[PDB]
Order: sequence, then C-alpha cells, then structure tokens
Amino acid sequence: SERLEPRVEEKDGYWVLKEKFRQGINPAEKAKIEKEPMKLFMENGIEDLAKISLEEIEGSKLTKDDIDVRLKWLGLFHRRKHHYGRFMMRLKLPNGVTTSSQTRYLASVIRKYGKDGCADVTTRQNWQIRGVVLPDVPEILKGLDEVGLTSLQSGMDNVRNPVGNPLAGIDPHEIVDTRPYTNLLSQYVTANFRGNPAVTNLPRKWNVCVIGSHDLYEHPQINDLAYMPATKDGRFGFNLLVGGFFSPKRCAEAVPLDAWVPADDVVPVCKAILEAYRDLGTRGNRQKTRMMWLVDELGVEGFRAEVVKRMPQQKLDRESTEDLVQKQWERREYLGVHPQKQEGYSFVGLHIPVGRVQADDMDELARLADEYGSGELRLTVEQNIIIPNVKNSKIEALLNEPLLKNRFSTDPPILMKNLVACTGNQFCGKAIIETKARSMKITEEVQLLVSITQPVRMHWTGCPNSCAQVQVADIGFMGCLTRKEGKTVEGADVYLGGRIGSDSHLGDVYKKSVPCEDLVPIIVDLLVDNFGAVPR
Ligand code: SRM
Ligand code: SF4
Ligand SMILES: [Cl-]
Ligand SMILES: [Cl-]
Ligand SMILES: [K+]
Repeated sequence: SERLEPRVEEKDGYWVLKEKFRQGINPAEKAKIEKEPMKLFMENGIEDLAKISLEEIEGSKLTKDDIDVRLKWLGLFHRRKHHYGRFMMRLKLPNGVTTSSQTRYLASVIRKYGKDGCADVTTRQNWQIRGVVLPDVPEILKGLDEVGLTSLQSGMDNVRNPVGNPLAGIDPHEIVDTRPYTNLLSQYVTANFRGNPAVTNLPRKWNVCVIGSHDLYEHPQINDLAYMPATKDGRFGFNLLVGGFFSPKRCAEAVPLDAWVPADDVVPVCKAILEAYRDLGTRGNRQKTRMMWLVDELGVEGFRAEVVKRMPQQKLDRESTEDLVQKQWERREYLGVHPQKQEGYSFVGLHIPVGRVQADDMDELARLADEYGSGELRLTVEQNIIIPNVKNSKIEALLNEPLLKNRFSTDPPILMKNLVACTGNQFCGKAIIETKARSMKITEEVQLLVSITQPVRMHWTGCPNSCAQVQVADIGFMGCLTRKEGKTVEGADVYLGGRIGSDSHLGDVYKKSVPCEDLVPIIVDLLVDNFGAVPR
C-alpha cells in the first residue's frame, strides 16, 4: 500500500521526508527538508549561528529560515514584525510545575533587557520570556539546563507542553496525580533534554494532556491526545481520546480512539500515535495537517489499526466502559486560599492579570514560594499562578505581602478572575488586534456597569488561530479588522456558549466584525441576557 507507507525515514539520526513524497508540500516542509532543525541544538549549530550578525543572517534564505522557523525547535520565536531581532522563548514545563530557582533564573534573563524584557504564563500552563537576543542564546540554553528546564521542541511541528492537573499531588479530590505522567511524556519527547529527532518531524504541532481532576482543568476535549483516567478489569489506566484541535479553518473536539492502556503504557502509546502521525499525516495544504485530518481520512478504526502496529507487542485494549471522572462535578475555583490534601497546608491561587509578569514580579513570586511555600509554583491554563504547600500558620502574613496587594490578588473582581488573553499584536506578528491591554480595559469598564455573580469565562484571541481558545469561552472575542465610520479599525467576532468540563461545547459566532469600541454595550447585554447579570 502507497497510503500506509511512512512518508518520512531515519537518515543519519534525523527523520526526513522521502524523495517520493514531495508532491504539493508546503513551505514548512521545504524548510525542514533544506535543513534538519534539530542540528541547531544537537550538533550545536546554534553556537555558530549566534555569532553571525543579524544582517549577514538576513542575506540568505537558509539562515533567515534558521532564525524565523528552525529556531522554534529550540523554543525560540523571532518577533520579526513587532520586536525585530528579538526572540520570545518558550519552555517544556510539564504539568505547569516550576521552582523558585527556575523562576529566579528566568527573571535574571529578562532583567538584562530592561524594558524589552517581560514574561508570560500561557494557556498551556507554561512560561514564555521575551526580549532574548541571538548572541545570548547559548548561555541562556546552558542556564535553563542548570535549573532543570528545557526549551526543546516547544514550537512548530513538535509535541507541545504536556498539560496536567494544576493541583496534582496537593488536590484532596484528585483522581490521580498527573505529574509522573506529564513528566515521563516530556522526558520521552525530548530524550531527557538531548532532543529526540524521532518526534521532531511531525506534519504539524501536537498537544498532549493527562487528566487527573474531575474539573477537567486539562481541557481533554481540545487536545491531540488526551489521557482519561479509567479502571479496566480492576487495573488503573487511561482511555484515549484523539484529534481535538483549533485552527482558523476548522475546530474539532477529541474523539475516543476506543482504546484503554495501563498506567505504564502511557509512553509506549504516545510513541505509537506520534509515530503513526509522523509516518502517515498529510504534508500538503498546511491547513489540513492537524492529526484529526488523518483520523478522518483513515477513519478512527483505520487510524487505530496504525497505532496497534507501532505498539510493542501489537496490543491495544479496547476502551474501558466506565471512567473515573464524575460526570456531575461543579468546577472548583482555585484562586484564593484552599485546603490541601495534606493536613494543615493550603494552596494559594493568585490572579495574574492576562498572564503578564515582569522581572520583579518573578523574583517576588520566587521568594514568596520559598518563604511561604516549598519553593514551588503551579502555573495554570487560565494564565494564573498557585503557590502550593503553605503551612496554614503562614497564610495571614503572606496575605499582607505588597505583591498580593498591588499586582496578584487572591480575590480579583469576579470578571477578572477568569479573563484570558493571548499575546496579541504587542508581539505576535500573526495578530490582527491588541489583546492583553485592551481586554483588561474593556473588562474594567464592563464590571463598573454590572452586578454579576456567575464567574463568566471571557477569552480574547488576536486572530483565528485561537490560542486563547475562544470557542470554549462563555463569551469569546476573536480579533479581525472591521469598519467604524469609514476607517479601518481593530474589531472582534463575538462568540457565545462555549462550555468546559464534562458537558463541554464549542461556542459559535454571535456577532461578526464588531469594532472594539462598540464592545462594552454588547457584552453587558450578553451578561444581562445569558449570565444572570443586573445592570448599572
Ligand atoms: C503563548 C500562546 C498564547 C497565550 O497567550 O497563552 C500562543 C501563542 C502563539 N501561537 Fe498558539 N499559543 C498558545 C497556545 C495555543 C492553543 C491553546 C492550547 O494549546 O490549548 C491553540 C489552540 C489549540 C490548538 O493548537 O489546537 C493555539 C493555536 C495555534 C495555531 C493554530 C494551529 C493550527 O492548526 O492552525 C498557530 C498557527 C500555526 O501553528 O501555524 C499558533 C501559533 C502561535 C505563535 C507561535 C505564532 C507566531 O508565529 O508568533 C504564537 C507566539 C506569539 C507570542 O509571542 O507569544 N498557535 N495556540 C500559547 C502558548 C502555549 C504553549 O505554552 O505551548
Ligand atoms: S491567537 Fe493569533 S494573535 Fe494570539 S498568540 Fe495566537 S497567533 Fe498570536
Ligand atoms: Cl510555531
Ligand atoms: Cl513576526
Ligand atoms: K490570568
């Protein structure tokens, strides 16, 4: 069979598209062919690239592709359009678990760039830092490694940050601690921080998550692979869901693979699915390359059969009938102070306004973690931060800290609690609109106008990529250009009725291309009409 012949092959320890499969391939594919991105790290190609001047780099397609494309395999994103010559940098941070000494190291990096530095918590409970310049990269990379961090394979056609339960290990109601799994996935994916070329040539990005909570903080429905906790014949394992994605062209919720694996087949099955997708995924139209297109093209039974054959021992159990997720569970709030599983300890959830932090904030967060916590922080997919492991006797002193007074509140105004916003055009070259500052301003004006009790989830995304996941929001805003009074302005498509949890739903467009200046009255009506709000 032509179709089921692997499109890529091992060639000198990297994985390259065969000469017979070059028909109709997209620009990303061409770039990957012209040079294996992983050589930048694995043959220390970065050390040489970091010395070439910026305009020497710009003079050739190969080196300009190195900086604009291949460097994303090392977690480095050139902000060509909004931050020319500087790089955002993005980690692996499985489960969102960071240390105070990681957080201090990142602060020391972004501090070098003064006002060209800052950082962000992301919608995959991850750190990004900003302001990085190419000559600093080899030392930054060494410095990440010293504090137990990697930035490998965090952008482009790679396995993205493994998402788990932000309360793993400390949650009194958790189903299973997700940390050992998200950690093993990340370790497998980066070959213990060395780089793993076997999984670095996918037809597109690939999101993985491990569910350990009844709340489904992990968003299984919108991941390429979701691991759902489930017993089979008295053994603990996971039912598998595949193909969930957001793109400008199409969104899909994850579907059952009709498969169950035992606890220690988590890595083997990740491997088998990744390998099936690598080998078989389409590499033409870039907008038909997400794994769900393969699942549709072969059918799920057809895709499933390709997973079986790449399993050790050719075996993949059928789905277990009854999973461990309580179908009727009210999602818990984690902002504020909450009892932990461990007696006499609490976790404290801090509101990070649209996930943006400065060097000083980071150093302060790291100190508060040491002084009051266990030197650990838990990042969340709503772009917030929890300090876990606070002895109850220390809470009151923590509560008085200027950081919690002036920047990161345990008790933000209702509408701010759950406000999520993607990078936007401050730095994102693909953005049509400014998100972070504007969303805060519009929400501040909105709350001044309403009494509301329900903690409405509001998501602001800068373009149709939907990195801020507007299709799961109660009200979502997707950046577009529109017309005001003849002038071309920043506007938004307004989404309604996305749901998260067990009864999840993708919302659809409520109103098209609304000028952003006209958003407040529309949002108030939407709050008043759908979410229990009472006017002025
Ligand atoms: C930082 C983050 C948004 C945020 O403010 O939190 C982000 C921002 C970027 N995303 Fe994303 N994505 C973010 C997670 C998401 C998610 C949410 C999720 O994963 O649950 C989605 C939708 C779910 C999904 O992927 O299926 C997502 C959809 C994408 C897409 C659409 C991919 C597609 O199939 O079309 C792109 C465009 C692309 O890859 O070609 C995009 C591409 C980008 C780039 C790399 C665009 C670029 O070339 O500059 C953004 C970098 C901007 C910057 O400077 O930060 N990003 N992006 C998230 C970082 C996640 C992480 O730490 O790894
Ligand atoms: S949704 Fe668009 S503007 Fe926002 S981070 Fe993603 S690519 Fe950039
Ligand atoms: Cl990318
Ligand atoms: Cl750009
Ligand atoms: K936030």
